[PDB]
Amino acid sequence: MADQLTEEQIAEFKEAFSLFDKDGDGTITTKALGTVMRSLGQNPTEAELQDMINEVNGTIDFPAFLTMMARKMKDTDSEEEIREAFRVFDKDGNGYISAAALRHVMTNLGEKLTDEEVDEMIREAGQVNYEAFVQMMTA
Amino acid sequence: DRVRIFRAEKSYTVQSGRWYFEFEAVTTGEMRVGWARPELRPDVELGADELAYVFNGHRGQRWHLGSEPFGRPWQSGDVVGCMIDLTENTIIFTLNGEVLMSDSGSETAFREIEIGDGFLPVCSLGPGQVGHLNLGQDVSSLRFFAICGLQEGFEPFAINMQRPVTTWFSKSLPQFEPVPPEHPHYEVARMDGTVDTPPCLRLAHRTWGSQNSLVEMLFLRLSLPVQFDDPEIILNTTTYYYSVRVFAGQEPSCVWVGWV
Amino acid sequence: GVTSEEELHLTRKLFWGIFDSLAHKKYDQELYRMAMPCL
Amino acid sequence: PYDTLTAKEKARDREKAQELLKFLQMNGYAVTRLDTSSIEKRFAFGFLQQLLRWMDISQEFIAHIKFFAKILLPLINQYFTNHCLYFLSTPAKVLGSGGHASNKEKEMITSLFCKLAALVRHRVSLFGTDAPAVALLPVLTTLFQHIAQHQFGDDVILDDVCSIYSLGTTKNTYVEKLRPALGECLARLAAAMPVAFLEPQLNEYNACSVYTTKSPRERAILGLPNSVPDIPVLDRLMADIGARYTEMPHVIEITLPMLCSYLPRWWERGPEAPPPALPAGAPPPCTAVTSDHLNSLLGNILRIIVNNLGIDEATWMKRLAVFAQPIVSRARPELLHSHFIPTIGRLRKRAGKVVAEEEQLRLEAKAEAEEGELLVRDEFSVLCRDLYALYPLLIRYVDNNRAHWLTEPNANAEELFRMVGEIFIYWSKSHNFKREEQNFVVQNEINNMSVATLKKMLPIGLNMCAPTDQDLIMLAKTRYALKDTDEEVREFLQNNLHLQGKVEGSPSLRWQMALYRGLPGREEDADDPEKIVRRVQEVSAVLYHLEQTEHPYLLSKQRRRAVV
Amino acid sequence: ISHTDLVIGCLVDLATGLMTFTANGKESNTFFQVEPNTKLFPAVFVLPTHQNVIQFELGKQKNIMPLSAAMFLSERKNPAPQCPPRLEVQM
Repeated sequence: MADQLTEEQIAEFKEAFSLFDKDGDGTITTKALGTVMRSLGQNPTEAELQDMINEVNGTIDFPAFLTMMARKMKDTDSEEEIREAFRVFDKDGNGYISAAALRHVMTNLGEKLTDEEVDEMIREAGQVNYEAFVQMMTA
Repeated sequence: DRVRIFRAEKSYTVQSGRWYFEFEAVTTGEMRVGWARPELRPDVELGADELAYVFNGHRGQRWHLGSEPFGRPWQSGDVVGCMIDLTENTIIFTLNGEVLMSDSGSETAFREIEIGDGFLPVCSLGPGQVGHLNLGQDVSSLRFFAICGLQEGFEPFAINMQRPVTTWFSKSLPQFEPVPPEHPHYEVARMDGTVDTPPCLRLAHRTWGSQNSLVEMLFLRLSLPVQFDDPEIILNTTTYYYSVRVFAGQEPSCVWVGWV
Repeated sequence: GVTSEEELHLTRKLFWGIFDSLAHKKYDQELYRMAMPCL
Repeated sequence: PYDTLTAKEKARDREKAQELLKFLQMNGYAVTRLDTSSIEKRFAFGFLQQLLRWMDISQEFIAHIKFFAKILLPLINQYFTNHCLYFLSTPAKVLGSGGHASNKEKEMITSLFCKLAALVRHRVSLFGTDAPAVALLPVLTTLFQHIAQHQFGDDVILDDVCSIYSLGTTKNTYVEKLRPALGECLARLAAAMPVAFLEPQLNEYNACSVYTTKSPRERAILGLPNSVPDIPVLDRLMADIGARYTEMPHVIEITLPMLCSYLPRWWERGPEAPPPALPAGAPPPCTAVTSDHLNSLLGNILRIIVNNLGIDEATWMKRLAVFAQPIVSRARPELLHSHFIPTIGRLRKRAGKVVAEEEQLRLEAKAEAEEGELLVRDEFSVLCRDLYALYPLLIRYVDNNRAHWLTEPNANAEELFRMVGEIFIYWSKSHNFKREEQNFVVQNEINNMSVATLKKMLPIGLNMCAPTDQDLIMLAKTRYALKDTDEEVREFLQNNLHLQGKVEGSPSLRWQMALYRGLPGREEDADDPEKIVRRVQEVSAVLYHLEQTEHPYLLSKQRRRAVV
Repeated sequence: ISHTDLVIGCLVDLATGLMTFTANGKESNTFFQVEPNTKLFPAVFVLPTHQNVIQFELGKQKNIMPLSAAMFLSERKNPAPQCPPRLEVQM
C-alpha cells in the first residue's frame, strides 16, 4: 500500500519531483531519475534503478515514482518497527523483561486478548530479550 | 587367538528387576566387564557397537558404539560390581564399593536403555590375565555388597539356585558352516538346468570402496567315501568328474582347486 | 596472513573475518608437514 | 600459487623436476646454493619478528599508525591455538615456546600496574600460563625479575597505612604458582623474594583503614608448593656462601602458630579484628601438609580444622563473613588425611550446632508459619533474615560432605548408633525446603550469587545409612506409612495410627535372601519400644523426597503480524 | 592379463583311490592316491580379484558320471546329473 508514508515526506517527494519537471507533464527518462533521486540524500547503486523500470518504456510519471519510493521505504520501516514497539514492554528498554510482569500488562494492548491466548502464547516457548520475542511471534 | 570372552547361557536373559554381580581380578591387564544382549556375535571385540554395554578399567574407558573416558585405572584386587535397574533404564558401576562419577559427575551416564530381549552378565579376558566371577550363589562369599545393595533394593544374579550357572565361551578353532545370505559382500546362487550347460553354482562380490576381503577358503557340503557314452561302461564305472571355471579378471595365480 | 597491518578500519573484514583466522586448528602436529617455499 | 596446486600437479611436475636434478648429477654437474623446524615454532618465529618489534616500534613512540592493528588481531588468535592444543607439552618439547612467554612478558611490563588500550593481554597471558604451569630454564630470571616490583609492593601497604601490580602482575603470579602442582624445577632465590613477601604480608594485616585486597593473601598459599626473615638465620641473611636436611622451615610457628590458633580458638574471636592475619594467611597453614606426606602430626591436622570449625562455631552475624567464607576451598583439602575417627564432640559440634541452627531456623520458620495475620511487614522480619541463616547453612554442609565421603565404610559396617544421631537430625530441609517453606526455598540470591544444589542433595549420601538401621527384616508397614503420610496425617498423629497396624508380617519369598544377612550383621535388640519413630523416621522423610522427584522431577499468519 | 577362462576339472576313481586332475582337457603331471576308507569334500580356495570370480560347475565328461550319482544311495544308478538342495557352500 501507499498509506505507510506521512504527508510531509510525500510533500518533500512532490517538491523534489516537480523541481526537475520536464515540461510540466511529469514525463522523465532513465538517466535523470537517478540524479533527482540522489539529489535528496539517498545514494544507492545502479542495480535497483535498473530493476525499477523492469517492474513498471522511457515514460516515468509521478505515481510510479511514488509507489516505488514508498515500497522501498516501507520494507525498512517494517523491519525497524519490530524494535521500537518493544521499548514500552520493558522498563529499561534494553530487552530484559520479567515473566510475572507481563501477566497483567500483556492482556491490555487493546486487541481484546484475554488470559487464555497469552497462556498458550507464553507456554509454547526467567527474563527474555527482544530477539526471542521476534522469533516467538514472527515465526 | 586374541581374546577369550565368557558369558552366561541365554535362558537366564533378564527383563525386569534389580540384579547384581561382582568381578575379581588378580593382575592388571585388559578386562572387559559389563552387561550384554543375548545376540552376542563372536570374533568381534565387545563394546564397539550396540550389542554390549561394557566398562574397561585399564584406561578408564566405557565402550558402546566406541570408547569414552570414564573412571580411573585399576590396582590389584579390582573388586568391581555391576548395578542394573530396568525400571528407570540405568546402569551403574561400583569400584571397591564406590560408584564411579562421570566426566562432570553423574550416575555412570548410561541411561535410556531399551529392554529388548533382556541382558546377560558378560566378561572377557586379555592374554595372560586371570578373572574370578561371583554371581552371588552364596551371600557370605560376596565381599563388600552390604554398603551397596541391601539399602537401595538389590540382590545378586544367581541368589537362589541349587546348581551353579553354566557358562559358555568362544573356542577359536574354525569350523565349517553354511554361508548366511545376509553377508555384506558375498552372494551365491544356483544357476540353471539347461540342456547345454550343466547345473552350476557361482559367486559375486561388491568390488568397490567401503571394505575389502582376504582368502575365502570355501568348500561344498557332502562327501565321497572310497569303497571298503556306452551304456555298458557308464553303468560299471567308478570314477567321477566335477568342474570349476575361473572367469576372466581373476588370476589363476591366486586360485587353488582340489579336495579337502 | 597477507596484509596484517594495512586497513586500520575497525569495521573492516579483519575484525569480521577474525574468526576465520582461528579456523586452522584442524592441523594437528603438522608443524613439520612441509619445507619452506613461496613465489 | 604453487603451494595450492592439486595432487595431480604436485606428484608429476615434481617428478618432472626431481629427475632433472638427477640428470644434473650425471657426469658430475652438481649445483647447490625431516628436521623438525616446526611451523608452530615458525609461527612463533613469525611471532618473534613481531615480538622482536612490538616495543621496538610502538614503545619507541608510545613511551616517547596502521601497525597498531596487528596486535588487535594476533593477540586474539593466540588465545585459541594455545588453548586448542594444550598437549604440545608432551612430545616434541621446545623451549622456544617458553621464550615467547617471557619475550612478551617484557613487553607486558612497561607499566605493570597501569598500561593502556587493552587488558585482555593479561588474560591472554593466563592462557599461556597453563602451557608452562635437562635444560628447562636458562636465560630468563623471570622470578628474579618478579622480585623487582614485588619488593617495593610490600612498602605499598606502608604507603597507605602500585595499584594494579597487585591485580594484573599478581594474576599470572598467583595463577602460575597455583598452576605449578605437577612439575617442580627448584628454588633459587625464590624463597628470598618469598620471605620478603611472606613476612611483609604476615604483618601487613595490621595496617587498618586500607587493608587492600585479600586475593593476593591467598596467593601466598597458591605459591606454597616450592620447598621448605621471621627466623631464617641459616637460610636467609647468613647464607650467601653457596640445602640438605636442614631441620628448620615453618618450625618458627610449628607449635607457636598452633598455640596461637589454640589460644585464638580458646578466645571468642567472633570479630573481623580476630584472625585478620590468620584470615588472610592461616589458609596457607594447610598447604604444609603437602611435602609432609599425609600428616606426620596427624593430631595437628585433626585439630587445626576443628579449631577452624570453632571459629565457624563462633557463628557470624548479619553481613560479617560475607566475603570471609571463600576459604572453604582450602577446607576441602584439609579433609584429605582426615583421620577424625574421634569426632564424637566434633561430630556433635557439627550436629548440635546444626540442631541449634535447626532450632534457629524453626524459630524463624514457625515465626513465618504461625504469622498469617495479613501483614506484608513481616516480609522484612520473617523472610530476608532467612537468607542470612541460609548462606550460613551453605557453609557447614560443604564440609560435612567430604567428611561423609570417608566415614561411611566402617560407619555402615559393624554397627551404627553414632551417625544415627546425624540422620535423625538431618531433617533440616525436611522441616524447611520440603516443609513448603517458600521463604527457605527462596534462596534466590543464595541460589544465584550465593534445581540440584546441596540442601537435600547431602541427605542422599546418608539416606542409605538411614535406612541401613531400619527394618532388618519386615518392612511393609513403611509402605502403609508412606500412604498414610501421603494423606497428610500431621506427624505424631499418624504414629498413633501406625501403632495400630497388627504386626510385621514376613514369611515367604526374599527374607532369607535378605534378612539372613541382617540376622548376622545386626545383633543389637528387638522389642516394641521401636514401634513407629524409627519407622516414622524415613517414612515422612522419603515421602516428601519422593514428591520432590515425582511431578517436581493460537495465531494465524495474520493475527500474528498485528500483535507486533 | 588373460581374456580367457582357465577351466580346471578333477578326476577321482573310487575303487582305486586314485585322484588325477585335468587342465582344459590336457592332463597335468600330478596325481594322488589315498587310503581305502577315507572321505573327501570338493574344495576351492581363492583370493578374489573381480566382480565375478568362480563358478563351481557340476557336469560330466564323455564316459563318466557326475558327482551327483555318487553320494546318494538311491541315485547311485541314475547317470543324469542332479543338484538337490542339500548341496550348499561353506565359509
